[PDB]
Amino acid sequence: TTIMAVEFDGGVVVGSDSRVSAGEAVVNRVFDKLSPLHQHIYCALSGSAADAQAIADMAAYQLELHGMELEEPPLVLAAANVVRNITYKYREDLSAHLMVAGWDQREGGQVYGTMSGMLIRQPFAIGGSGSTYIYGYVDAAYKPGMSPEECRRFTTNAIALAMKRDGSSGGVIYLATITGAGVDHRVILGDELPRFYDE
Amino acid sequence: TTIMAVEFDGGVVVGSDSRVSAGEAVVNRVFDKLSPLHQHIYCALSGSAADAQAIADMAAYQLELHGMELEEPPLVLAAANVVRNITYKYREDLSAHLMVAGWDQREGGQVYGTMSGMLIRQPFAIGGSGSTYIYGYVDAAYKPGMSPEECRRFTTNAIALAMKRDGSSGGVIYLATITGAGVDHRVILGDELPRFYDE
Amino acid sequence: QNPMVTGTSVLGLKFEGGVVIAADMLGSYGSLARFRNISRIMRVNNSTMLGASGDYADFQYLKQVLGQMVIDEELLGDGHSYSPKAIHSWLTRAMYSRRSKMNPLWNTMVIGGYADGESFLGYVDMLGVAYEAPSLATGYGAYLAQPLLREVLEKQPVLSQTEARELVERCMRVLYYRDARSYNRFQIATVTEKGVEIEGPLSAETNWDIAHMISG
Amino acid sequence: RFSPYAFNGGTVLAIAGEDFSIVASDTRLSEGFSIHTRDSPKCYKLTDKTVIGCSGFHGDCLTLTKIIEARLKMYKHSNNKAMTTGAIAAMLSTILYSRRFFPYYVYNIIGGLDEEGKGAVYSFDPVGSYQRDSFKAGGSASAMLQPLLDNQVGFKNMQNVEHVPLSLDRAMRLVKDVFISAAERDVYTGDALKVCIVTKEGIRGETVPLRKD
Amino acid sequence: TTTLAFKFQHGVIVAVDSRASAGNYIATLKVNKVIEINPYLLGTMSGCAADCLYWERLLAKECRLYYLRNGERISVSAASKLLSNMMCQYRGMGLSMGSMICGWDKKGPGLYYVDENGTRLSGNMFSTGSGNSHAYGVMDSGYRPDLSIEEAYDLGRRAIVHATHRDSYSGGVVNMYHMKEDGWVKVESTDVSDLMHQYRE
Amino acid sequence: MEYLIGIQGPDYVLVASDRVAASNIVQMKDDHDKMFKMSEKILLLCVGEAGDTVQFAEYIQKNVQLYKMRNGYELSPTAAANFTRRNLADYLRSRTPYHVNLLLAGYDEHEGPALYYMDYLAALAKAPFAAHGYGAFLTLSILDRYYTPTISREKAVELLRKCLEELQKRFILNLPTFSVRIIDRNGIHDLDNISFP
Amino acid sequence: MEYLIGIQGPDYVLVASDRVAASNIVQMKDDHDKMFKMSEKILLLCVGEAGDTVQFAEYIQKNVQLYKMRNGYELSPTAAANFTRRNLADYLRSRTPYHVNLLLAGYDEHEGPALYYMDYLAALAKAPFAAHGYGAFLTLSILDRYYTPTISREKAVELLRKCLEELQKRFILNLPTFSVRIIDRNGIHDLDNISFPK
Amino acid sequence: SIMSYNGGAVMAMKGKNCVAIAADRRFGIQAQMVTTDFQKIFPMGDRLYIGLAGLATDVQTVAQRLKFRLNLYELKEGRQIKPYTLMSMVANLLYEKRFGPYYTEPVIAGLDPKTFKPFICSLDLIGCPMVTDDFVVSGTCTEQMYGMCESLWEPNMDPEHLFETISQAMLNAVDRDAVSGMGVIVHIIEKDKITTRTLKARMD
Amino acid sequence: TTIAGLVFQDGVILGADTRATNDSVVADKICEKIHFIAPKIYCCGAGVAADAEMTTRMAASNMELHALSTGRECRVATVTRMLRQTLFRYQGYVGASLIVGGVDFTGPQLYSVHPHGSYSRLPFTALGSGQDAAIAVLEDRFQPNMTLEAAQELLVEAITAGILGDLGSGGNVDACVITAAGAKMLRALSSPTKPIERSSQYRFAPGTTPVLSQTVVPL
Amino acid sequence: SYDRAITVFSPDGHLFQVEYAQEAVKKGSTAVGVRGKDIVVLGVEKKSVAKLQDERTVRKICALDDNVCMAFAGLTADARIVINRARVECQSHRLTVEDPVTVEYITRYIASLKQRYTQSNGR
Repeated sequence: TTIMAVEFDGGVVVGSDSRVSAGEAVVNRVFDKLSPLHQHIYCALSGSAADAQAIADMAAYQLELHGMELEEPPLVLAAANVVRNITYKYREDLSAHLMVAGWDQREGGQVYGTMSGMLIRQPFAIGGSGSTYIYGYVDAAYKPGMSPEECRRFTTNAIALAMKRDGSSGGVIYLATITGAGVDHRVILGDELPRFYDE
Repeated sequence: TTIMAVEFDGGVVVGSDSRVSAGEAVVNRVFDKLSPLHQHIYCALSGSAADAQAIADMAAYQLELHGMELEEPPLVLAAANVVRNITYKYREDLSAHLMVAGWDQREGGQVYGTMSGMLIRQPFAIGGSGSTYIYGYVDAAYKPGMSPEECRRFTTNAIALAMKRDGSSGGVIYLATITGAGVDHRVILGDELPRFYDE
Repeated sequence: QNPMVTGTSVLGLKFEGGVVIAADMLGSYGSLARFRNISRIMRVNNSTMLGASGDYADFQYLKQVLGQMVIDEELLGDGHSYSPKAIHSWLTRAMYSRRSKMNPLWNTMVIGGYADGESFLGYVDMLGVAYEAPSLATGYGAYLAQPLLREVLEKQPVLSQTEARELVERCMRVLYYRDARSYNRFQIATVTEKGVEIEGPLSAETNWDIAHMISG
Repeated sequence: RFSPYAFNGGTVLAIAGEDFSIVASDTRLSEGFSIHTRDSPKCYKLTDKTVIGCSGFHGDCLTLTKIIEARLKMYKHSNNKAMTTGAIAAMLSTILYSRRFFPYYVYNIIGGLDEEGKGAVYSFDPVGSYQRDSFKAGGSASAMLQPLLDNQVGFKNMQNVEHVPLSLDRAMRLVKDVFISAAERDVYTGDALKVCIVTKEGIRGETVPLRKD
Repeated sequence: TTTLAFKFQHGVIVAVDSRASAGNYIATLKVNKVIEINPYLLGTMSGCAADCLYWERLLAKECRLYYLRNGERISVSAASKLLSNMMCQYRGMGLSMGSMICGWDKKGPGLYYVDENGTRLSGNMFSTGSGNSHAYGVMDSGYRPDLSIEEAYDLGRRAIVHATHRDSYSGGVVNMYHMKEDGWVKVESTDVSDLMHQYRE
Repeated sequence: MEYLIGIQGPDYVLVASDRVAASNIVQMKDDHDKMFKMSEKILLLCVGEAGDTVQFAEYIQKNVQLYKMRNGYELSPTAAANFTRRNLADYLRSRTPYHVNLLLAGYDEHEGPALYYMDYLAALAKAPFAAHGYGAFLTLSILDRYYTPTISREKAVELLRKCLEELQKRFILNLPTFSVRIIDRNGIHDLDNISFP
Repeated sequence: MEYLIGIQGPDYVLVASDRVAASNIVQMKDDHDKMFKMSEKILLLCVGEAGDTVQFAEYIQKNVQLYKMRNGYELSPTAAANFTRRNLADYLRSRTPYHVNLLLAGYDEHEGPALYYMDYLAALAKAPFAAHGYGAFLTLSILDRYYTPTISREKAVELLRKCLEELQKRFILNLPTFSVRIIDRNGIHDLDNISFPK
Repeated sequence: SIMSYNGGAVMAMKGKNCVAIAADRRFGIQAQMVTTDFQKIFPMGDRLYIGLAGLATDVQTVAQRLKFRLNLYELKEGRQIKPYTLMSMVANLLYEKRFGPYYTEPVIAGLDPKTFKPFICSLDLIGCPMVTDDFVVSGTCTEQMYGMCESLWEPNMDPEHLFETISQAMLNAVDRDAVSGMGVIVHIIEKDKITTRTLKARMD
Repeated sequence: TTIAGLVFQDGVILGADTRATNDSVVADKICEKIHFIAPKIYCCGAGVAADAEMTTRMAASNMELHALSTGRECRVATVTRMLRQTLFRYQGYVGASLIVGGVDFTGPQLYSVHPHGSYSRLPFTALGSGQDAAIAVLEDRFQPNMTLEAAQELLVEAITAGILGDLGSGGNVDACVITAAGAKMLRALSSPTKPIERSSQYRFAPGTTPVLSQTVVPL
Repeated sequence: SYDRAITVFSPDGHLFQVEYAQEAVKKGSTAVGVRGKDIVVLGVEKKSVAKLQDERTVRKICALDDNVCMAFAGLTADARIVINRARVECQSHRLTVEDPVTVEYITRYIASLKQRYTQSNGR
């Protein structure tokens, strides 16, 4: 369970891992944890897979009903608030944790950590049990003002480093990049994963 | 509790954190965790600080006699079996886990993780609660056969970022570098801690 | 309920015609120090302010409720403002109902305020303990900075902004040493007759020379 | 996890003289072995003749204080009269039982003048029982103050000694010295002493210092 | 804490002590356990002190309600009957109350025992409380169905004396209440300690 | 643990209840009658947790009294236990589960005298004789030896003394005083209370 | 629970006990003898766990007989108590602590009759009367009423039955069969075992 | 808990040239008492006495062990033991059992076997030596016994004020403790004599 | 219980208070804490009271053995090694906590002994319940190699924290100063509690106690 | 649901709805009753059926309890609801109080229902 988000000038980059693990026996090793909140707005699931999927559709609904009323995509801040208001409400019976990121025609690329039901604005956010060991790598490698390709470098390498140590994180990477033009998708295969020091 | 040991040809770099915490409170903000077992043999204390110090004297005791019989300082691997055989017997009573390092006229620099009464050799070894967060960090910047001063900086960089990320660790950096002509001792002030990403 | 974003010590002290409040910018998840940039202090109208400890998540929810309540009086234009008392009174009563419902918001909050030359400072607890003291601390700061404050308050009960903030600079300097969950970044919020003035992030110069004195 | 209440210490003792009632308690408020503040008055005046201290968990004291005053002034405007010292007793007793399944942890001692002008003391308990007595105590030091109460006021365990009705001068000597003795040996009492005395004219309140530790 | 009462041809005598303690520490020596309901109805106290106060005062309201309703001066059996109902509502919620019901009606000086679960028991001779076991022995040695009112008090005094003597939780001073047709009367409030020298020698 | 016992003859139903109500080491009321009357020809005997006996018995008792007023006739013994079982089963899973073990006796112009056994889980059974409590061990085994379908009601009580005396001899708890009643087409007939002077 | 009682008179000590031993819901044997003869002028009773009574009694009983052989004269009641206590307190810290409630009776050549009280906590208390078990709740209040240090032995037997029959009138256990033995200047004598003609 | 299980209490106060020691006579298990004949104060010899409280199990057990080790030291030296020497004897007898602790709270009082000097002390389950020039209190009523002794104590007291003070304490103290009771025995060591007086106390 | 110490240029200082309690009430106000081991060596206890008592005695008993046999000065760190080796045999089950300081031939050595056997070398530390407040003063205002006079005045204000800041500490403060010249002891250096007075006195004449029975045994 | 006032006042103050209710009372069959010395006796006339009806359902003299009985004259419709719910009160009173029912106690609870039905919404 590893999710990642990085902010830059024109937009944000959101990575994810495909391993869905419960216990020591993998349940489903191939899955796409990216759940669209909207065409221009996405979220990153974490924690319990089943409980997180329900909040995604309950958020993608309330956001869609508000979207067509003004005929404009809601602000990224409005997306994090809906995720927070739903999370914090049921947070006692739901252990799911989410990561909200998106782009708008005003503010631009934004990332808001919803973890545990709080709200925070960060240039980069990590979550899950696999991200616990990447706190060291994210500090030295990250520098502001990186291009989307340079961001995907820092994004993929940090996730390719994550899934090695964590037992509950693995599989392939699903990337999403939202800019003024549109949405991009990149899938990094196990052999396509950048390989690090294994000794 | 954050301890770090890195091997290279000319010697070993053994780092440690000065902060020792009892529960949520700090025992002593500056406490030296490096206790020599033998002349050139040193030990990295972790787990329970008390039990680790009692093992240090029982080790050093047995090393005295056995060191006087050969008229030669016992090899690093010899002290590894000493600490382990005492740890494996008391493993239920003694919960402390030690990281053994040292240098000898034959094998050279050797670091042996004794955690849970086992025996292994590694290019670099780390232990404690705060050593977890630096896994991916060191893995990106680690290269075989780095220069000793940069190895001293590599351990200085790692632990420094661990103390900021770990709430249970902190204080000042210790540096133990063993050579053929002696042993180096370094204490880095809190003002001289390597500065990493602040935000 | 869960280990969610636990906070740190919260320090405050009265002075002449104002209140000094200081808190670290570090959020802490479990034993890990995770979020090193967060906003602990909120400005409430001109004369009042709030800062908290414990769960930062549950705070933002109650932090948001205050904002909507302040809007109610601002829309009226009645010519009045919320006093630090009433806010401290509403907060104690609002957090109280959380205990009777067995779902308490887990926090420790401090309210600074300035009313007609009399600066009010107050303290609340999750369980509802509330009082007024010239020096207030939270967590292990109550075991460290609190006796240091009361040592100076005996000789200098009346203080200005000069020595107050300068003493607070020395208060959090100890919080590095004996408080493991503290962090370098901190905020200094001062409430005066001109309203709340919140300075940006600051650091502290410390002396570690005790390390080199061990080998002696 | 979560504890519904924690023992905060504190001590409240109220003695009712012939025509007067004296109520004195410290200002020391603590949590476990940790001290909050040295000024935390327990005694809370309600009406002219009614002042009540509450010894126990301090947060539950404020909620009762507000609910009481909420019923007090509601009684006033509706009933066009103030509540007597004896009337507040049975009122708060019914207030405590409504919460019986979530018991308030406090020791409530009512004091003031009755309809006849005599000093009245009503001691409560967290479950809501009530009784009237000449002298009551509360808190942690309440156990240590009883022999001195059974001596000066009680006159028990002496051989042919005249029983004098207690006086204000003796009370100021008694009530202070028993606290001076209690604050020494008991850790939860000290740092100050406040005294609330109510006569037919009104309240008379003064503060006398105790040992700082 | 000891509460005992017993029914006999001349009415009922209620004998309790004054000491109600919290743990090993004595709360107050002078605590009055016996509670007033009506001129002809007298209540008791056992276990939780507040549960006896509230419910018997609520029953005192119920005793007034029906009396303000049908003015029939409700019977003693119906009293404990109404008390049993209201207690069975919260049964299982943690209410622990021992108590007794004393009164006089057309049937006679009715005596009833009420438990926490709503158990309603009439009878000639009762007892309850912590140290009640010490009361049964001394009270059951000899019996006269028709009691002489004086020696009847002595049988009630000597009971409480040796009862509170063995029990650490029973003590304080003696409380004694006789029952009569029109209304009950309080016999005496007497120290337990000074009653020993009589029986001791 | 109070003790109930009952025996159904061809023309009669013999029931016996211990009169002792005790708490801890003392007997509260030793003569207290546990036998309750549902209707003229139908009684009920209950044993279990103290408050559950008294309280729950009034439910079945008062509600059957309401039936006779509407239709002009009493319930049958079969309808009795039925109405008793469902009400006890509906309240079994409720917030306040009742602990009671009851024997239901009654007479009918066709089914004759009837005896129905019921546990604390409201499991109905039709047996010639049954008992409750720990005393059922020391007693019902004796009845298995000496019982016959043709037994007269006179030898019934004569036989019951053999089972009751074992309670004073081997069985630990006192239970000095016993109540005895019998029901037939002529209605309830009370009998002597067996005591051991 | 089984019940013990004893009374010390000026020239005598009278002891009485229930002979019924029970397990589960039934009473197995009503003739079980609690009263044990330690020596000529000394006699012992006990109550406790079913197996520890007879087990621990013979040890204290026969060890006194070994002393009587060496010096030729039997122990005094006072010496038997402190020798019983210290031996009973030693078994507490072992793996099998004995549950014991006992009454020690004997006739000294000087002090005359003596009665001693001990419990499973091994606490020796010299008292003219004592009780054990659940009956100590329903009985000892009767003794303080009718007892005097000058009481005659025949008044004791009378008042004894008044204390004993209380168990069937109130206490839940039957315990019909009782036993009676007494010690005096002439040593151990026996009296008719108290029964209850129901 | 276990300390308050079997009850008991003891008090000792030191005067000018004399010292007094007192303890309650009540003995019994929890709610039900037994008898007043349990003795909590035992003679240690001339001008030396010891009180005991807590669980009466080890009270009488430690006692017989005290005189045991004492009778050895009595004959081995030509002169009798001092109270300050006995204090460590009781502390060491309790400490060897530290891992299976005895339950008691010993209190020692007496005079210097040389001439006039009084001495008192108090201990606990751990047996920490504590020397006070005023008084020592031990028992389940200890909290109540600090109240009177703080007020009543005087810098210098004759045998008169000695007997008066400590007696008023115990009589007032026990009143609030339901566990302690049933009379108090008072011992006073004078220069040329020693007295024992049984107090008339509340019966409860 | 609050105990603390510091090292100055010419030696060491060990502060302590006199308060002893049983976690509800004060057992003794004047009860001593600092003990005597060797002529130049002192120590103080914390945690469980008596567990420090016998531990220091058995440690000091081995000193006079060691001392008289060697005829040499007593080594500071030797006393520290005795304790923890004795405490580790109990696996930290003993709640005793100690501070060891003194003067040897080399120089001032101040240690601290934790219950589980952990030990540390350091200029200053505090133990007990009120250790927190007492540490705060020693952290900020400490200076390297302080003068004895400034070191004593720092100890005064030091324990003021643990006294005024914690309930489990109080009474008076007995200063302990050790130099190379010999041993020195002080008692009640500071009196933080002024109200030692009382407004009422109870003194009863002989005959006010209703005594029942009496007996007199002359010596 | 159906919520409105049914019975309302008039310019002369009298109740239209209630007077028409007592009119239907007089339109019913004639029933009588008296309070005897040691007994009570009730009676009601029977409209003469011709060789058809069964007298079980036609009987207008009922019994609420062993202590108290009743008779009714008016619309047979509303009579059976009162008889049923009054017998419920008779058993509920014995369920609440061990003492038997009182004629005055049961009577007031009966007429109190008709007062509720008058002032209740939609009734």
